[PDB]
Amino acid sequence: SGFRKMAFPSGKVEGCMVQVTCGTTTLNGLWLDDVVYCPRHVICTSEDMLNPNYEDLLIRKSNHNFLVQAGNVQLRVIGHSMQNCVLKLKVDTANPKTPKYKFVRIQPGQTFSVLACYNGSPSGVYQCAMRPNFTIKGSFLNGSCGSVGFNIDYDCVSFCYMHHMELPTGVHAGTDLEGNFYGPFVDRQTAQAAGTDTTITVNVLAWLYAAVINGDRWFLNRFTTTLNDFNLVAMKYNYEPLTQDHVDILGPLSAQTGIAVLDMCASLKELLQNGMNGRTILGSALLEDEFTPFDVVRQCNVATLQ
Amino acid sequence: SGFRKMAFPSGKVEGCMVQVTCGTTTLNGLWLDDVVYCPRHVICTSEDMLNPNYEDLLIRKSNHNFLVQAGNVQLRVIGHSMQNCVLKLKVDTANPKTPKYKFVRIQPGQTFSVLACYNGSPSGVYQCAMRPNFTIKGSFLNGSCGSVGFNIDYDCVSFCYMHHMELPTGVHAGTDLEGNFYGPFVDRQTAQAAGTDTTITVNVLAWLYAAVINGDRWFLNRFTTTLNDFNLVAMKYNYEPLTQDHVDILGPLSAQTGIAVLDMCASLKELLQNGMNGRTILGSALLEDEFTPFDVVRQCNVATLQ
Ligand code: NA
Repeated sequence: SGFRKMAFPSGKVEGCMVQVTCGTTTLNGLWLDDVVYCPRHVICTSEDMLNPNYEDLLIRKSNHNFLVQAGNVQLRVIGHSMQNCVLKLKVDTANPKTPKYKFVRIQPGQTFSVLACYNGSPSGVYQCAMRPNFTIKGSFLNGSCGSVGFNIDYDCVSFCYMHHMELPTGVHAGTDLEGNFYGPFVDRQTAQAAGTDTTITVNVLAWLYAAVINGDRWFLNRFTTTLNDFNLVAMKYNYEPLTQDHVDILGPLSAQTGIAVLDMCASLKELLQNGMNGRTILGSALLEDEFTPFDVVRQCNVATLQ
Repeated sequence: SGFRKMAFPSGKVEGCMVQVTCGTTTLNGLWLDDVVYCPRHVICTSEDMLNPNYEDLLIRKSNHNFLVQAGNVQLRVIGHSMQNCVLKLKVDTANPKTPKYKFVRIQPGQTFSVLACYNGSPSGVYQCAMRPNFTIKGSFLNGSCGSVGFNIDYDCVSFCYMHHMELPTGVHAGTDLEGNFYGPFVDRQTAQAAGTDTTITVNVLAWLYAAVINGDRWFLNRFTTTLNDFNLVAMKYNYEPLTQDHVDILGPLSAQTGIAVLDMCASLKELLQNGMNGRTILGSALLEDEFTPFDVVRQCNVATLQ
């Protein structure tokens, strides 16, 4: 029993974290086989960051300008190139601790584990969801750039996020490992215009099912609604529309509890309209939206048949 | 910026987790040097669990009754002994991945990372706090026994918790790595109600300081309180007493913000008497008590002088 925000065990990723220094800037990089991946703004001076000509800045650099440290050992850089906002440093040594891995681009609403690093050294691990406005609500200090987000899918590490920036509102922005930003953001010091954030409805419903599986049932009502009526109410509360695909992926949880998805929607509608009665659900006084249906299935052992 | 429940990176502990099987019971063990530590109730049948005499149960066991698997590799058991509620299995091979480590017994209010494991395989990682009633509000399923809690001090893993049991209320209980339970609990199927859980006041104050450092200030007021008048209020709401030692450990945060501890206590007194009136603090609608003063110092970069 119990329900907690849980991250993947981070060991396979820890063995890939290195420190990258260029000039006086130090941040983290990801060493997979004979390539280190890191944010390209490691090459910028303060002046460059106001209006960076990255293509010209990278040409001006030489391999000897990149200091790559893997624990106590310096790795020799023997080539460099750029893919969108990620710098790729070729090193003369392949990482023997490279895990089976893939680079994936996640969708809003999806969750992943963040390995926060400083000075090439892993510091903490926490679960995050990609917000509908493509930001993440993380905890990061200076030196965290290059920290990565990932999921473990069977025997493979699926890297989905590289940290690049904190917006002035205190939320975070980054790229996939092909160097493309999530959201309309750029790696420079300039106005960055995040969309209004919204609540991830399918995840809230998943978490209400987790509550029921754990015996927290007070908020259930016997009513059921239509998908269209639910969406009319929920969008007044800045919730994302619920789609038939969302209904379908909640199916394992509706099966386990015997509570139809549109019956749970009517329970959520009443919570939004009338509030949480001064009560908690799974230890929270607010509706939680950073747990996906699969996060709930895995933590509650829902997928067994007996 | 940001404030998140964060666990330590788990890799140093992942390298120590093994599977231990006795009869048809399988659970997890912790392999350090040439010893594997696990809950002693791995030797019990269903009948035994109702009323075990562990010394007598262990006399009839031989080294060959213990199957220890590290990956797809069996470890030869060459001795077995019991220390309080932990079984120690001597194996013929020292774990080459043993980190620097120590065994510590933590206090209520203290936080630690849990590496939840199944079949000797790490599954997820999360932060939790020891409750004043010596229970932990964890997330554990059948097969999690043997999972461990820990803190890291740069290079040293301080092991503080081994998981043994879920009470019928859904909370968890376990031992330190010397086998002594936290709290009045026993490794037997028998009634064992936990004491009343109370709120960890010093941690709530630390979290209010985290909020101020992150820009949430709406709850600060011009009221003042003595320590005793604060405790007279807090105890009415099942908060632990705040002592002068707690006031001192909040020193770094009262220094960073310029807000005296007793002035923050006056803010807490008003929140307790009146609620938050439709507001949130650091994204929560309740007063959070599972972050220690040092958790706040570390995420909020408080321990620098410039
Ligand atoms: Na309903």
